[PDB]
Amino acid sequence: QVQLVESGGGLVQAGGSLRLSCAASGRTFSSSTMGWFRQAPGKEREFVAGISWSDGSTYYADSVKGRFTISRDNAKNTVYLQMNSLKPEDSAVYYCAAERWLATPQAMAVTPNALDAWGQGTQVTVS
Amino acid sequence: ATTLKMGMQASVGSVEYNSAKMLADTLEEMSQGEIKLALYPSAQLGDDRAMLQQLTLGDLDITYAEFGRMGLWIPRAEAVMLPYVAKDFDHLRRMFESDFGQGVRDEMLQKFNWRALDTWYNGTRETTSNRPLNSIEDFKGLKLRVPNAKQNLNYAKLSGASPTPMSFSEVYLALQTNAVDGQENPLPTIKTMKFYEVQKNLAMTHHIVNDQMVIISESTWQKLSDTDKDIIQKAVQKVGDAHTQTVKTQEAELVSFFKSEGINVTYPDLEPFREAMQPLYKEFDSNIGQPIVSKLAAM
Repeated sequence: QVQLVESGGGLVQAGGSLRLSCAASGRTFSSSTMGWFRQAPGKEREFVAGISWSDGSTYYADSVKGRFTISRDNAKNTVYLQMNSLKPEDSAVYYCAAERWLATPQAMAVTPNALDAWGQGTQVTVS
Repeated sequence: ATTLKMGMQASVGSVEYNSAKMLADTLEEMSQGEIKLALYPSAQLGDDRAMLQQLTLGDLDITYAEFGRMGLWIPRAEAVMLPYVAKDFDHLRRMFESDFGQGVRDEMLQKFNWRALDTWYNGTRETTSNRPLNSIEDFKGLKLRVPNAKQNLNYAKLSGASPTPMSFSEVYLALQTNAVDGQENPLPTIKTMKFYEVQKNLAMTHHIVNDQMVIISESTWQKLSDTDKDIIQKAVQKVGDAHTQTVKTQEAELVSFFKSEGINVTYPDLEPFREAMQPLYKEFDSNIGQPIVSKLAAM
């Protein structure tokens, strides 16, 4: 299997900035599309952002486009979700997810429970 | 290393997609990573007709397609998707390997740059109903939901049922209220929509057998090394065996699930169905100019 582990999270002020990291254990990261999900308390899961391994394409949910940015560092087997301009709407548990071979990130959201690997999420609280 | 693009209408978590990932794993293994496979699911590049045109132009390397679906470009190929022409998958496979199949696969290549490497079993449509169907006589008067598609309509019409087109989101409630008496679909679809909650009976009508051909662009094939060609050919066959076994296994598990949930599963004699489809075979034999259907059925 693949082991994913998040870093970053915690409390942040409204309008503040936070950077989430996700480190992947194996040597499949360079051939895996990577994504970020989130679940606010009481609501359904939302696909936040995703980044390809093959054609470099990215996806963002309209609720975060223009103020989240996603990026990848294959040398460290790590993806980053850089949350700029945070809002109370963004308070949730954030989850890192990986899917090998998939070229296009928006497709991660269609059947998230079938994806290759998940991290046990990280809570982000916005005041 | 080389990266090949594979596109498909199926989504993450589907069997078609899981088999594509097994192909990607198998191509990584058998080529020491010289071949990698990038997957574009959920019809993100378009439908099967669109990804087939992308293979013709070389813009997409690999994709899926049913043998009968070639009938849009190669009209004689529709014969294999006429109801009850294909008795089971091994019969549809024998048609794929026949002189008729080779001639279609030759015309696919020479005209449209589609090289079909293999064909995989992708399931069989069965029929659920609010009353038991033990023979073709029971189909008389049966309000049967079908998609608005030519052969599914013809199956209902010629078995004696009352074909009832209806949008897919509306069917569960229509079966619950008995506004519709039954419907026809693959077994994983029946569990997915939980149609078994509102249907007490399930007939193994085997009226439509489905396949997926694995097609690679000839423009990509001509660029590949003969070692790579052999790696790809062998990987597709290995994964097709597993894909066919996975589908056959899930159908057996679903029948056991439906029996455990109280569903009455019936196994009607299908030769009356085959004899009832003959008007549709005659319409096809005459429009295609050659008595083809009697020919595929006897294989």
